[PDB]
Amino acid sequence: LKCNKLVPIAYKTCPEGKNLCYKMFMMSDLTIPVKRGCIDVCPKNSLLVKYVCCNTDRCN
Repeated sequence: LKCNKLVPIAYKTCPEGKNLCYKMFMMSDLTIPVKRGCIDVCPKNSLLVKYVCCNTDRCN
């Protein structure tokens, strides 16, 4: 699958081991992401940074 980067006008391929797309956020603004990439396994969320994984294409 493919995932978009911080700025959705540019995306890449979910690398070796990574296939799913994930979107991490910060306590600064969980309404808008800080990191955008792919991952193999969905990470846990935190009160500092959020994590949103999707098994879709360019979902992130």
